[PDB]
Amino acid sequence: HMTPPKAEKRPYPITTHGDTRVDDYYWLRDDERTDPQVLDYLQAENAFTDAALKPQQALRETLYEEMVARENLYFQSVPYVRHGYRYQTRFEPGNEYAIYVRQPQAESEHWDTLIDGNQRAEQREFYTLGGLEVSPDNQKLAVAEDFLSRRQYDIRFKNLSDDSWTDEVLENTSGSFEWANDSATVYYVRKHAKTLLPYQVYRHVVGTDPQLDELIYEEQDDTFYVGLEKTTSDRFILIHLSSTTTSEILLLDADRADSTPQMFVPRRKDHEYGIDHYHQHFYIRSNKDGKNFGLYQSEQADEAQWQTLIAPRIEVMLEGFSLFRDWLVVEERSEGLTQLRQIHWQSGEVKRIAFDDPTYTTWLAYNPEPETELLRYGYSSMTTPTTLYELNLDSDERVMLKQQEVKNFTPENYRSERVWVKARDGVEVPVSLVYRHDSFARGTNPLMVYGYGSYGSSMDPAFSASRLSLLDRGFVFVLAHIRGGGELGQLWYEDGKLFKKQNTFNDFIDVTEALIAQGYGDAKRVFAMGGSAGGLLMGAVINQAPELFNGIVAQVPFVDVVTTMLDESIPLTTGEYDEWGNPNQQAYYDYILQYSPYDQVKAQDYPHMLVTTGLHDSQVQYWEPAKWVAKLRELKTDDRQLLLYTDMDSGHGGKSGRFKAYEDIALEYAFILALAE
Repeated sequence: HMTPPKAEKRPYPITTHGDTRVDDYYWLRDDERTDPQVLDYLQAENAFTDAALKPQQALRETLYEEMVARENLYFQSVPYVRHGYRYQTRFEPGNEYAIYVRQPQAESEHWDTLIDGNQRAEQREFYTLGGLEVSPDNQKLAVAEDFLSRRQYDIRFKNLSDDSWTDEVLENTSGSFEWANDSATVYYVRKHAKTLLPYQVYRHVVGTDPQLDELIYEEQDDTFYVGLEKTTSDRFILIHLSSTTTSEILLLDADRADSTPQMFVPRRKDHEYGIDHYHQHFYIRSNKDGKNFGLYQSEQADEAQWQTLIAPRIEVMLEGFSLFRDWLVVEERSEGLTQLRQIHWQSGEVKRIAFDDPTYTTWLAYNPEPETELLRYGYSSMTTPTTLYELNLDSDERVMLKQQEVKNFTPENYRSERVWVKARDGVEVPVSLVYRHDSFARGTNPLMVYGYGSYGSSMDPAFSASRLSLLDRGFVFVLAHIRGGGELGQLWYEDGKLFKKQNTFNDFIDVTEALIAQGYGDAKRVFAMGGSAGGLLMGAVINQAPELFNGIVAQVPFVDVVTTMLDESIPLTTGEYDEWGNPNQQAYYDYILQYSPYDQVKAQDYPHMLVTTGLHDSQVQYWEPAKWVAKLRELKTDDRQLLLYTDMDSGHGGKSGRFKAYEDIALEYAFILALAE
């Protein structure tokens, strides 16, 4: 029926290494975001989307309502104890925002309000709590708040004696801060006034003019993120400097006046390390001897003094650790599963935490106090809603503390599987899938295949309540654990980035083909979704294997890869040379251009596609998807649905859009369900 919007073509040549690319829609980029012809194209496309999806209104309402109906309005967090006070977070169905309360540990009856987000947000357009921490002496509250939706956090201080606030604000912070042990001095991270990258550490006396704050450290290399931590011992505040590949940690004495940063181990390309301090020792997770990391103990900084506790293993990725009185607990990945292991400091006794599920995730949860035998850890699976457990490390007694509540849900209605796919290069790729038992008939069910596959981020198999809206309508939901993710450790990441990035896209295709070949789904009703770097995945896969998929959702997709990575004026570019490569080098230019989805759009049939972006935010810049849709409309040879939905919001005023996240999920799901009908 309806004529889609047609963006004006303004041929813009980009020549690199003697290769001229002509970009007809380069002009859709306006960094000021005011060019009225740019806004007219984005608005036209939104009106086209509104018009094309108008018949799906009833279905979007049905989906929205059943998704909100699964959720308990009245959420209370699991209380935790820190420095002799018990803390709970509370949500009331009335309230937009959480209320944070606390009470002395020996108290039951009365709870004091620490901060009520609804009250802080009064007469403001926007509110995000970026951080909250009481001082060691329990007398002052430090908070990092964004009232402007720019992820620039203001830090403010509350006297808990009388609920009065101090007069100063620390502005343009990352929201990362630590208390010195005097409960009077705080260290915080200031963002660059132009790039907004975190780059300076300041020392502030609470109550005083921030003009008086002392510059403690400035990072010269803006590929290095600057964060603050505090050791389990409380002895040190850590300046944690890291790029994608390289770390460096400086120590601030948390007990003494006028501390200056003490070098731990000077940065060395491809050495990633993180430390803690406890029982008068440093504990270091380091890749110095192996890509899968080891754990070391040291009395001093000197790398040559680091004693091996856990050697790097090819079959086991070491992800993180927690320190307790009698036990070390580590988080590891092996054979495509997450695992926890405990090791006794004195006996050397090793225990593994046991599960019985093919598709689950387990992780160390929040354990703020080390003088305990009680470990808190999380568990989730594709069939079991997210659970917090408390384990006695000595007795092995496992107690549930909290379950995610899911209304209108019977877990035995669903089944999950782990599937391994031999990829085209013979590498085994794990898959996690879930579906409703009573509607499953081999070869007949629609498939929804989800992937990400960048930065060594893992799409670990866990529970989703919103996913039940697909499962209860006959979908088989698939997580494809493709290379570039981290499910099989650092080498799984490195075999899906830089000059191996094409493995990500190949794995996604190989998994999809295998699941159809094996009878998990209907060959004619295969859907996929991915966002941001997962949208790069969607964009490459539909250029390379357009016939495989019925329909696609590509959220905020990274698709203009070569042009973006040639331009340091775009946020992210200077930090992503170690992900995609630097196309100022001919070798990277050719390797990236081969998959860059915007460049590889051809005159061929594409699947149905919904593409989303946002004007006023960031991440992937709005122009990449808008150029991609314009180019697809110009070249594609099919008559299928192609829609661009641009979020125009001033921001997302509701934490980050609570209602709105469910509205977006309803619109995407209705789009896909309408295609499967």
